Amino acid sequence: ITGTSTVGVGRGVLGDQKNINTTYSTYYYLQDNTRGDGIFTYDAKYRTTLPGSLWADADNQFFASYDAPAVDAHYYAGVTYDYYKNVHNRLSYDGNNAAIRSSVHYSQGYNNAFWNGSEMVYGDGDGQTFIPLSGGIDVVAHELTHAVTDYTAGLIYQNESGAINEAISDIFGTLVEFYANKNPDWEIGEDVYTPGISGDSLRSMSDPAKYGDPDHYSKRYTGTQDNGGVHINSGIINKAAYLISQGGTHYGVSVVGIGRDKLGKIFYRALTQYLTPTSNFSQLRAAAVQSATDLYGSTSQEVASVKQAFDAVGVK
Ligand SMILES: [Ca+2]
Ligand SMILES: [Ca+2]
Ligand SMILES: [Ca+2]
Ligand SMILES: [Ca+2]
Ligand SMILES: [Zn+2]
Repeated sequence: ITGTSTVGVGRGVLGDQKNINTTYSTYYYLQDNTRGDGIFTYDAKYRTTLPGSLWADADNQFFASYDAPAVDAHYYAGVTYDYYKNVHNRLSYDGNNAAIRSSVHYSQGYNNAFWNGSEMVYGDGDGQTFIPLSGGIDVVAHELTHAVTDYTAGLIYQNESGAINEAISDIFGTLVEFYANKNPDWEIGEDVYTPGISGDSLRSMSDPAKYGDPDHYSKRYTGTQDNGGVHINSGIINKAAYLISQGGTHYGVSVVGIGRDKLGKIFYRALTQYLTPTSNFSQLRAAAVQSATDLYGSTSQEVASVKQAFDAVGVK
């Protein structure tokens, strides 16, 4: 839309009030012109036709309950853009400030959110298993990191490469959540998952076995469901990432943590420099060891911790 940049205010899914970048042109639209080629949020109006209508509002105040999911989708896309720009020097997901588009209110009672190859799509949840999925900043950054991966390594979505694909989205989703310092933790989707049960989440990176996911390579799922375990086997990489960052002793292997910031720099470098569409876990380990070597030297503690972590989850 062509018009004047301005700032509106509203409430997100969790009831918190925030300012959002809007555009004025007769109506106020959810169009943020301050980042790259723009961040645009659309109303899919409970249908599955995409993208829907660019979100238009008469007075620039978004406090209706129908507005909530749009406010957070729009706002957390901006935060994820900022993270990648300020921390990794990457401008949008293609690296050239591509516009970021999201539709909310997709379908009815839809207990998911996803990057479809061209834009973000968020269901509102059935209200029991989930509440509107854009209320979770780690969900938003997880799915937007699939667009980064698609433009760089290109990890195919099945078997070990898909498991790496998923782990990379959980890692940067978590790092964005720490960057915005929004009650950060190492769990995924806890702000929007089961509104009636406190303390749980979809997955855990610090202890994947809590929800039944493998935390060691000898426990990996080898059948065919979930495209060969892409959501299940990512627990092995998630546990490795958690140990590189935070340290700990895992199946008797001790790892000295080197922190979140170094974890993000090693994995971002591995992702954009060394991973390919068919990389498998062993090649991820080699990419992460080469990245840490590039940045910190082959005899650094950083390199030694990347090795211990992968040894602890059984990946050689
Ligand atoms: Ca309004
Ligand atoms: Ca959290
Ligand atoms: Ca989280
Ligand atoms: Ca819950
Ligand atoms: Zn994913």
